[PDB]
Amino acid sequence: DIQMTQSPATLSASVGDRVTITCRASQSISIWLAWYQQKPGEAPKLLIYKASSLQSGVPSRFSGSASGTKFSLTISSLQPDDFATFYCQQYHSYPYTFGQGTKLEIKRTVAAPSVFIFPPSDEQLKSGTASVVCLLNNFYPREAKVQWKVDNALQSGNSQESVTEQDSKDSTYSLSSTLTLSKADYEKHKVYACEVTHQGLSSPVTKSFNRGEC
Amino acid sequence: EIVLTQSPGTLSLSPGERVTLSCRASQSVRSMYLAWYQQKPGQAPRLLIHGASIRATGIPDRFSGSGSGTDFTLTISRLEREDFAVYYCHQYGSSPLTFGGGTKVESKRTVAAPSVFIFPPSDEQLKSGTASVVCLLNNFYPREAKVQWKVDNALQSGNSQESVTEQDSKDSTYSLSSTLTLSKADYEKHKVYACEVTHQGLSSPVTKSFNRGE
Amino acid sequence: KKVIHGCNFSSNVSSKYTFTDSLDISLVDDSAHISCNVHLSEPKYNHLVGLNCPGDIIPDCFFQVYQPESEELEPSNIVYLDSQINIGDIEYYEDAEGDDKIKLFLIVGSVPKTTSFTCICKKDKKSAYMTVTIDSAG
Amino acid sequence: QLQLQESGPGLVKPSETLSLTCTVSGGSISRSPYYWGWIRQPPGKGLEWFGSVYNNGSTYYNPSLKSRVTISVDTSKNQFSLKLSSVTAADTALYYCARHGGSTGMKVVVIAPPDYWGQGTLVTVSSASTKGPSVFPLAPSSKSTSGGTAALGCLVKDYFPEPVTVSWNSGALTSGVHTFPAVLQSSGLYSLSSVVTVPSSSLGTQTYICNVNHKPSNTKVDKKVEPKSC
Amino acid sequence: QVQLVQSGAEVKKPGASVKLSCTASGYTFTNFGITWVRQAPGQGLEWMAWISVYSGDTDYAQRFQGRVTMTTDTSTRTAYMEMRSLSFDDTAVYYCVRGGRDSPILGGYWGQGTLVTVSSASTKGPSVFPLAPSSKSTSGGTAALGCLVKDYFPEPVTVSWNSGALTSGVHTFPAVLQSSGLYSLSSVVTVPSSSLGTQTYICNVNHKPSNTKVDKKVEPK
Ligand SMILES: *[C@@H]1O[C@H](CO)[C@@H](O)[C@H](O)[C@H]1NC(C)=O
Repeated sequence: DIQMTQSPATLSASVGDRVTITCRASQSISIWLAWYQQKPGEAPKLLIYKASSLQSGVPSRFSGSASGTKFSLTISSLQPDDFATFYCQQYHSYPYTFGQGTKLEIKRTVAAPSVFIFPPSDEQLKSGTASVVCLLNNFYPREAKVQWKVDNALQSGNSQESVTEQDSKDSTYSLSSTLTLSKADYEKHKVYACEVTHQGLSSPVTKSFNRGEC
Repeated sequence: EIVLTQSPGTLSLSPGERVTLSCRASQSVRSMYLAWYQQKPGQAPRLLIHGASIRATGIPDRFSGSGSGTDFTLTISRLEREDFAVYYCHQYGSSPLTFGGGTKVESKRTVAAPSVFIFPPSDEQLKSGTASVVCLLNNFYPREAKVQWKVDNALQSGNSQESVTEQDSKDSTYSLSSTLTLSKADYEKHKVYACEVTHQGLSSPVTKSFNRGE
Repeated sequence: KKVIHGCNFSSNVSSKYTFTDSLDISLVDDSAHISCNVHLSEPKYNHLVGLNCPGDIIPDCFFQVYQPESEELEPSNIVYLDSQINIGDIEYYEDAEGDDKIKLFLIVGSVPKTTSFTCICKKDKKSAYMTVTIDSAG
Repeated sequence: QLQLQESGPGLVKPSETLSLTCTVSGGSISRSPYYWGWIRQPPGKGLEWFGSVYNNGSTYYNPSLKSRVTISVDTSKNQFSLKLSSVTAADTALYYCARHGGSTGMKVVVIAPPDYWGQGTLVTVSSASTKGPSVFPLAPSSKSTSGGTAALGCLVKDYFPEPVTVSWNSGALTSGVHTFPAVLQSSGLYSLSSVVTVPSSSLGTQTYICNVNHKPSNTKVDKKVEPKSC
Repeated sequence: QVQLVQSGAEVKKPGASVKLSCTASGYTFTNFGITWVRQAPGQGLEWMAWISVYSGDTDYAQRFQGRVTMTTDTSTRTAYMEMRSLSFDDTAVYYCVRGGRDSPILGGYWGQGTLVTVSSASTKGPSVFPLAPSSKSTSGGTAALGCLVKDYFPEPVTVSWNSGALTSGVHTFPAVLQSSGLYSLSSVVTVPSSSLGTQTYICNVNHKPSNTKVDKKVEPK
């Protein structure tokens, strides 16, 4: 098999930067090298074929070049919607082989999260369960600490977090933290508090509610 | 012999603009045996196109070649700053092998008149028996400029040499240095040493002069 | 119809020739490339070898062809077909049927050493390679 | 206007055979000189080529798959299929069908990179059973409001396997939507949320409905999210 | 990776001979030719000669017939070009390119080039004279000053200012060849007129062919 060595594994750069991704093959693949861009939730999209020809509709800031066995993909000035994982692939011979991928991260300015809280729905309580959702919206950088307090008692082991990929327009993240209790435990407490620490906040903030008030 | 004529000798544009270079042969080139080369100062030529339209290996998409018979064209769809260079066409269909005279693709900016400075010879050089008078044209555009030396309002000829810098990568200007070399006896004989400069930025030819000893 | 041992990359079958190998280059997109490979293996030959291309032919086949190499084919890969097969009596033929360009040669007798050569059919942004290998006896 | 569309179940038990079909439209397989292949992407990892089939029925397999891959083509239905035998948890992956070329060394062959891809289908290898999700509203309120902006959403809880799809107002509302990666709960069931930020002034005039589809369970839920006046 | 590496720069007296070498790697040397192209200073590209390593056939541009000859050593994959009776218009950069096996062709596999300089001069360090800032070298709020690096051989000289601390506004000009055969070069810098009485300016001139290092202070008036 022909092995494809793609470099680097991750790439961090700001908007307007020039970025270069390289791919080296373990033997001659001629110029039959493709570059793919895979945005979140999408199939890989063909950008460049024969090492240097742009697919129809690909922006001019994308370009490819070769050097026998060493291939390059260059974005001349990064844009936010360039966020994706990039893959090289030789299509010279079977089996097709892909590079390991380059995950492109967009650096940008700090942005505090918008912090919102959602009590459990009444319909969920009927089924016997209570989920409380804390939302951190459109922040940067990714590092954020979200804790739960119930009647001023710090929670552990009953919450789960999930974070989106960088937004294609403003390169921010969003995070959701879900605190899950039984209906019985939920109705024994009043104050449900989401505690949020983020570099964009001048002080750690509390978003909370009293059960049943709204 | 197949004479290749490239016109014009100099093309001036800004990044992002389309470049179209021409190469005309004195007779048809056999079987589109025509190549295009790029050369930057101090480097070997780089093959861009062969067979009139085949992009060479590792050359970005934005370069394309076309034409047949006596008329060939190299196109750069969106010029990038690294593309400013001299471009040669070349035919290999008939012996002897021939090259075009070259077209310089150059960075275009607003017209800038030269700053003109004159330096009389140094006391240390005069002790050696020679006098070199230096006149400097600094940071002008375009490159076309004419320098005339006048000694006591007598136009000099055959006793001066000049040299021009490559285009500055930051401000796209040029600078020119012109040395007038006289014997010391001839330097003491005369009084007014004048450097007359003609440039598109100057409405009238400008003279910078000094009196020997003042 | 004359039998041409070679590659037909056009959309029409010739009223004069029939080609052993065929791939309509109009059926593939710009990101595609065609590789068409012909192998002659006889003690002595009496064969028409050629190409049917709806575009440009690179190089000046079959007067000149590319000597194959593990590198991208380049001007310095151009050779005379005479020197590549190393027999002196090669007849060359050319024809045209519409925008289809037909180039042929005739090889008669034995070949001293097994050799291969490539010719390119370029149609706009697409390219098709014809590679012929001709065996020596044995 | 060539289009590739994968189909096949999202859940398979270990040691069973994974089966998927790709339906081609906008062109005919039997008239094409291309090859019809399968590529997979296990969650969070790279791309691996499984194999391909020509319209004659000739097949080409990645030897690293150790004959576990079988590919078929049906030109009368414009379909081609993938069978992967004795799956393990390592075969949980996103599977793509694609059009591409052949291999250098073939006599007369198109050499081309995968250009038309299917959307990808997720197959999960597990002994657990399918379960449809419950959809709960995340109602907007003063506690989800900032300036003239209000956040709302839907909580999609307790389903298996992945994935679910969430749209808002049948696709008419896309700006400001955040559908978070699912999290595997302690129960072995997944849970996620999808939220959207909208003008506060619109809460009394514009209806907001999340459309939740869980294909493995054949469940479709539309949940209107009712704003709270508090 | 096809690669041609050429021999180093040469300085030769008029009437002498020079033998240029071009060493190949990354391909079968004996399956191709070698094509020679020359570029006179500031001029265009000129085809010069061709040799087939496969057959030993050659071709020369009519201007160089008889005066230029070629040969190879296949065990070291080196092609040679010998020029007899060098004159001053043989000063140029000479490039080797991988060529066609059967006829004169070249492509994109170029050597880095070999500069041949034909000169009756001998190695000599430069004299460094100041280009002192005066009222005749002011253009508004800025002043020009420099160093005249005169009468050296061969190329190159390097010039810095304040040991590299002063880079902005520096123009070091290409050298010109005087009738004497010695080179002379100018290096200037524009600085604020505000700094003339207060800031010191030194050019650092280095001519490594003669191991001449000269630091020259340039003061006003
Ligand atoms: C189609 O199948 C035949 C076998 O019946 C095979 O010989 C031929 O090469 C195949 N066509 C291709 C690979 O294009």
